[PDB]
Amino acid sequence: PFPYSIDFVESKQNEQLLKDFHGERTGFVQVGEKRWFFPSRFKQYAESLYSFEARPDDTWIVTYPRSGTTWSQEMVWLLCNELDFETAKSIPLTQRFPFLEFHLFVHDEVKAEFLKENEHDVESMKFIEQLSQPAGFMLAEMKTPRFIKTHLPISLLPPSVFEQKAKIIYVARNPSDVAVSYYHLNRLYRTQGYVGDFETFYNYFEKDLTPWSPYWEHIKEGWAERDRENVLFMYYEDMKRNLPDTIRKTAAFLGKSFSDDQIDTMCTHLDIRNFRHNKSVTCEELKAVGILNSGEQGFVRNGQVRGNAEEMTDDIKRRLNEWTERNLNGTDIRFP
Ligand SMILES: Nc1ncnc2c1ncn2[C@@H]1O[C@H](COP(=O)(O)O)[C@@H](OP(=O)(O)O)[C@H]1O
Ligand SMILES: COc1cc(C=O)ccc1O
Repeated sequence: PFPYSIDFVESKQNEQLLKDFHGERTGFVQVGEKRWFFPSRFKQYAESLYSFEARPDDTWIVTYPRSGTTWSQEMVWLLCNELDFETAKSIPLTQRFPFLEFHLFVHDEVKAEFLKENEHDVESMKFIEQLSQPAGFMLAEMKTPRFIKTHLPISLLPPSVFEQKAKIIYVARNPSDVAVSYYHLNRLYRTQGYVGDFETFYNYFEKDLTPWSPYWEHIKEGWAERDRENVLFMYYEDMKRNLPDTIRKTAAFLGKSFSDDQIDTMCTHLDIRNFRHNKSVTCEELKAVGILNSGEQGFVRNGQVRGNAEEMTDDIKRRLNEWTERNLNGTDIRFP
């Protein structure tokens, strides 16, 4: 029994959201007291997601979006499969590390547009319909240790995750970097279909009117679990600064041991210079059927901490600073 309320967004704000975000064509929902924001298909799959059966030897990466999930997934997958770079190259990351809730963002009306554009390639159409189905099925079939990506906040996780004491890597990135990256993602992915500019998109981000917001609640619930035996909390920013330390810390958490030389190999493999040319971690399967707008910046983009952003303005930076102070006041959360 899915225990939290699901309410369509107030109708006038829901209308504006439908005008700016063309990947959704029914409406947006807010979930529970915290008003967790999602497209209409959350109402439809809530029960499936909540009752999804975790296993004790699952490895879960939970993050707010564009907080360093893909980087972390590749690191973790290799650490838990004897650094098997060959298999990592030949199986896509989305197959090795399935995205639990991706299917929420594949609307019927929008899937009709993908199918029309691929309507001559039966395999391309079988792939597109599969994107519409919960990953949870293929995952339940698996008889090997599983790797699961989610942006579901702690409080919206399948309860079997903590019940089974499965391992969770929670990664947090700073709001400024997340806002700019998230905007690019919303323009890149036709499943989102965002048309407006960064100023408009930041205003939606600040009002928690983007998928998986409230951002600050997502981070607080993360931080609140970081003392648990089965949780590892890390800042993207520290992971960028000291890879050898990140890899070794992550390996220790998962109960794995590797030589200075294996860590060195992993540093080369996970450097952005090599990673952005890596077949298995760029979304080649998705770009092949036209789900990605090719024009935009790429799912593996820059990977910088507080790097140059043309989109960012003094007025947005000052609001981001204020929004940071109202939310982090009387907590010990500090981005490095
Ligand atoms: N090998 C790597 N090193 C550092 N950052 C990486 C990386 N691969 C991907 N990223 C960055 O992680 C962010 C996306 O995170 P996620 O996987 O959670 O969507 C993007 O941020 P930018 O758009 O700031 O470059 C992306 O470029
Ligand atoms: C491939 O990763 C993602 C895809 C989407 C598409 O709507 C949203 C969030 C993600 O993290």
